[PDB]
Amino acid sequence: MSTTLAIVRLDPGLPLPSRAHDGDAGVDLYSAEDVELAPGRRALVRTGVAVAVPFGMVGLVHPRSGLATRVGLSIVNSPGTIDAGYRGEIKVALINLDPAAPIVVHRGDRIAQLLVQRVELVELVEVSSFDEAGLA
Amino acid sequence: STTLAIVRLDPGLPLPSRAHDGDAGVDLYSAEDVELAPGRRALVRTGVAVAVPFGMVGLVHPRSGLATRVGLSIVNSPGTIDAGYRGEIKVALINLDPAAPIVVHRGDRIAQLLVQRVELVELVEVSSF
Amino acid sequence: STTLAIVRLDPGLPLPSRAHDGDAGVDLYSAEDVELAPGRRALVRTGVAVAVPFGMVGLVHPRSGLATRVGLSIVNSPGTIDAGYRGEIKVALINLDPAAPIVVHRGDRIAQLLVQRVELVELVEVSSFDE
Ligand SMILES: O=c1ccn([C@H]2C[C@H](O)[C@@H](COP(=O)(O)O)O2)c(=O)[nH]1
Ligand SMILES: O=c1ccn([C@H]2C[C@H](O)[C@@H](COP(=O)(O)O)O2)c(=O)[nH]1
Ligand SMILES: O=c1ccn([C@H]2C[C@H](O)[C@@H](COP(=O)(O)O)O2)c(=O)[nH]1
Ligand SMILES: [Mg+2]
Ligand SMILES: [Mg+2]
Ligand SMILES: [Mg+2]
Repeated sequence: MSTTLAIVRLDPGLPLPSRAHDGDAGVDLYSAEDVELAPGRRALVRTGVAVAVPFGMVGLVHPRSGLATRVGLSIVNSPGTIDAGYRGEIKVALINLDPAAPIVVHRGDRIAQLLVQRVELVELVEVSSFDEAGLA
Repeated sequence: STTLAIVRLDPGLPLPSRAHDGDAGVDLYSAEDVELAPGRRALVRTGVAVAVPFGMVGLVHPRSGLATRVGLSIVNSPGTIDAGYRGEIKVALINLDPAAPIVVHRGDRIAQLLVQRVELVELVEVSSF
Repeated sequence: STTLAIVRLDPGLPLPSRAHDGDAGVDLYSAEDVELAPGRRALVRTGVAVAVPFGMVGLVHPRSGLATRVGLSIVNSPGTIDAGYRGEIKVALINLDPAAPIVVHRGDRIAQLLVQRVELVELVEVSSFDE
């Protein structure tokens, strides 16, 4: 039993991200733009949404496993980390890892998936050494 | 104390195991021999299928030794295994080295599998932040 | 509300810190000056070691700004830091740009460290799944 995730469609022309099956970890995010990535090239692509990740959680942006195999699409900073206080637009750093074939992304194509998990907001405690702290 | 049910689709590989008690992952083996030229990728079978419980997610992470040593990565890292998936775990291996091919043989440890809780949030559209 | 024991192996770097209260990671610093030629990688010392609690995992993620602006990535992203690991955290940086080098300085923020719970699942072999 979870909470909600407040989401804004900055681009009202794209579908609302949704969970394709009940247990699926992620919701698909769409591209708000048309872009062509030549081999080895990247772009920062707008998804047309902003979210409010709850305090104590994190949003995580993962690549889609299909396009990964089929054409080599990946995310430079995978997993992209969406902090709880971030209210800006989610943008995805796509990259074409194929050596030869460009990748054409159309507005409205699914380009990544977004997960939400709890994160432990640890307090760091400096210790002189693991030995002196009893942590061998 | 959670159990992960697992099928050895390939009975000739060892069962994945957790090498030390608190290690986050269990290592997955390759069921095949593959050779990756610089910059090339392959979808490699592990020989196993799993049953990620509802409320959880399976995560396929690259191994650090091979990453540094030969440039071995995973295109879709972290590879996401949904609770509903009962097919074979396949690893989208890639050679990020510019010049040296990567050899993988059957039986090699090619990735690690983590299981975590996931928050199955209900998206609610709102006007603005 | 967890704590994380950390050692500064390199005493001349700032202790990692959490920039804003709910931010998922603490940024890790390079202990070294390296130039990464296009497509090339390097194992970069961060100057710290940690004791990830039992039942948890430390995760090393790339920084998003550097990822776009220059193509800096991490080959084993997300880097997996096991609870029993007491060595130095090292980051496997890789310049995924086709043409421009990346200069990394000592003191630059080069990755972030998240700590999450992990399910230390007991693998149990079955003949088949229930259909
Ligand atoms: O490293 C991986 C990642 C995913 N999958 C399988 C399991 C997922 O539930 C399904 C994902 O398909 P997508 O909807 O992301 O394309 O594929 C794998 O075998 N290995
Ligand atoms: O895939 C990503 C990753 C991050 N960010 C946004 C949200 C983060 O909370 C913020 C700052 O990123 P960093 O400087 O921490 O890496 O950028 C994205 O839009 N997409
Ligand atoms: O980014 C990383 C990833 C791993 N390690 C260390 C810690 C791990 O516990 C150990 C084992 O590596 P793996 O094969 O589990 O990834 O290497 C690092 O210093 N940095
Ligand atoms: Mg999916
Ligand atoms: Mg290990
Ligand atoms: Mg940050």
